[PDB]
Amino acid sequence: SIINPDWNFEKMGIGGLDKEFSDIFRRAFASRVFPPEIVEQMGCKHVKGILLYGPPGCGKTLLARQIGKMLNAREPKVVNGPEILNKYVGESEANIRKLFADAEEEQRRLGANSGLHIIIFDEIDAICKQRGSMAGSTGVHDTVVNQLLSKIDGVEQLNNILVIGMTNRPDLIDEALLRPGRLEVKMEIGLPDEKGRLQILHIHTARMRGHQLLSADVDIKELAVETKNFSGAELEGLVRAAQSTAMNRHIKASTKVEVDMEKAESLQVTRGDFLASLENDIKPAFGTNQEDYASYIMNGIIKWGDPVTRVLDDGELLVQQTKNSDRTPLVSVLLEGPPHSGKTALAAKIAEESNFPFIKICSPDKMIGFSETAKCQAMKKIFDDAYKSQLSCVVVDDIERLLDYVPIGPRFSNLVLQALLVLLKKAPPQGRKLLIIGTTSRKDVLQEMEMLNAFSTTIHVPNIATGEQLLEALELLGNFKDKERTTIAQQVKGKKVWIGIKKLLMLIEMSLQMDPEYRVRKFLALLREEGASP
Amino acid sequence: DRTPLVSVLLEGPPHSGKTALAAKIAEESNFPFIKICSPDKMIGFSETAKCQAMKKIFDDAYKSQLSCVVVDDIERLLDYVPIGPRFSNLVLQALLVLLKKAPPQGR
Ligand SMILES: Nc1ncnc2c1ncn2[C@@H]1O[C@H](COP(=O)(O)OP(=O)(O)OP(=O)(O)O)[C@@H](O)[C@H]1O
Ligand SMILES: Nc1ncnc2c1ncn2[C@@H]1O[C@H](COP(=O)(O)OP(=O)(O)O)[C@@H](O)[C@H]1O
Ligand SMILES: [Mg+2]
Ligand SMILES: [Mg+2]
Repeated sequence: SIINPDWNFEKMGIGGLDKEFSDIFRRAFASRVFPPEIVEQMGCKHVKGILLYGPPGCGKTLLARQIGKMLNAREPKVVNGPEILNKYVGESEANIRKLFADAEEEQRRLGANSGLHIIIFDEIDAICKQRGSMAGSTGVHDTVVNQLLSKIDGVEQLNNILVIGMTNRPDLIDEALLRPGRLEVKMEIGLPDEKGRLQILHIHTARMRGHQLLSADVDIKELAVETKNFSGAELEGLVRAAQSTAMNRHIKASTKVEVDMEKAESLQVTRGDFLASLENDIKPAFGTNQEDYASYIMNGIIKWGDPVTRVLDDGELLVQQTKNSDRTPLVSVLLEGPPHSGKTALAAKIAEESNFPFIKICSPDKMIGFSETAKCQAMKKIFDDAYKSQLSCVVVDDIERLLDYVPIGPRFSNLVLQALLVLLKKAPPQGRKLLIIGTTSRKDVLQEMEMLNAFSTTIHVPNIATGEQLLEALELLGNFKDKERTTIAQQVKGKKVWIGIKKLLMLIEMSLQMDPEYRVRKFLALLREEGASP
Repeated sequence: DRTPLVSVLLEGPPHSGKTALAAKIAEESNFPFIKICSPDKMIGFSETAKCQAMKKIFDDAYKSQLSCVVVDDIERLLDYVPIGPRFSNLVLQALLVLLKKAPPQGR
């Protein structure tokens, strides 16, 4: 026998993955546990590989090494994908050839009695005549993946190998590498849920518990419910950062204060270090990024009147609809209005008030000088990342700039438009939700390009349209010392005021650059000059 | 016997439920080869990639004694946009040529 029928995978390594082990062992490797006599009598061949895909750094290689060890196999021969590639002619294939040598010789001298060799790959998608389909010129020869296939299953047969491959993008894997007789069993390693984030944390902090270095203050259930969508590597980094910060705190404190030796030896880390590191040190990749909001909502949100509440309530209703309904797992919306009316800030607030696990903002500020194909790739990557969580919220910052629209011509890029139009109507995998919020300042152009037929709703962000609203906004913004405000109220009673909030901030700040005498007249003149009406 | 190739086009207003009816008609035929070629899985491809993909999906249907292929959202395959107009000539030509090519004898 090679293992007891029920196997075992816990406390020695792998954390939150326990169903995965049973599934893989019941599906594929059932031919190496049955009694050998019946296996020989039946006359069946064993599987010759498996494939594992999923997020990056979620615990794939550990499972590979464990499965290799538990079969009573020789030491694994790891190798990395992009490393076997050379500019010389006919040298990217000698590298592939130079990995099956020992197995070949051992099968040569000893036939049908050898052991097993595991040849774990990594980033197996680098060598594939399929990445060239996507826009660009990268043919990767297409001879490399004809020298690997011809060795696994060719005119000469090997019966003492087991190839395990891992990849991050399952959609660029060549089709000729998944037929029966070759890599022929797929499997997914998803993100860890609550129980996994508990087990991994328990595993990674046993040593410090053994010597009682950890204080009794810290719990683990609290830290297993705050970390949402963390991957295991992130948890390990969190523990390490907590250790380091506690160490630095203790050294600094005991150095500054000549404490007695009792606490000097004691190196308790407490819980404050944990929360400090969690909130200041580690930044997840598949979770909320609480830092960039401060770069968009720069001056809070002021309630100058009625419309703000209406907009926020509509956003709440759409969020609620997408959260708790079936038969409709994809929802869209579009915010539009006159320029400088504050459309981005409201979108950011609506997204933030949802409390979703995964929030992302795709704006053109980070695509300066990009060619259009790069923009398409970036958008596709963001959406792909968003597809890997139970709930999500993706914002598109400015749709008129993504297309490079210019009134002369008109001119724009077709590729981005078509990619967006296709992506707005693609449902996620079964059982997962999504929500998309747009933004723009030219509704008519999008209406003309047949783009307003893909969105599902629309919201209007009105502008300051009366003197009373301007007066209330100024009062809440707290300027002009309430005495010049009486003259301002007298002057702005006309009610023919059409100005944006951001422009209002700019005008107030500009007018505040003179002495108390001419400030009011300067501000009134500036407002009157820019007083264009619909 | 004197007509080994047929075609049909479903048309109507938007949001009318055309793809569902096409799929339901296809699934109710009991043909041994049944494929679908939609633009939902070609995001970011250039024109030549689309041509090669369509040609590949069509080539297989000539290796089976029966088949039924479906082409979905012809408008999005050609990259149409009312401004201009603009579109991909090469894909249109490939489609116009593939719509009138009978399979090898018998099929
Ligand atoms: N009620 C409010 N609504 C929106 N923005 C507000 C409000 N109160 C204050 N602000 C401030 O107004 C600014 C919002 O301007 P924002 O960048 O959203 O303009 P915009 O109309 O999207 O710009 P552009 O059209 O040039 O892209 C931020 O400073 C925000 O703090
Ligand atoms: N389920 C898990 N339990 C404990 N540690 C894990 C788990 N998954 C990943 N890790 C940690 O992640 C690291 C290995 O990452 P790995 O899975 O090799 O990334 P990749 O999939 O990119 O190869 C190890 O240091 C290990 O401690
Ligand atoms: Mg804007
Ligand atoms: Mg359709």
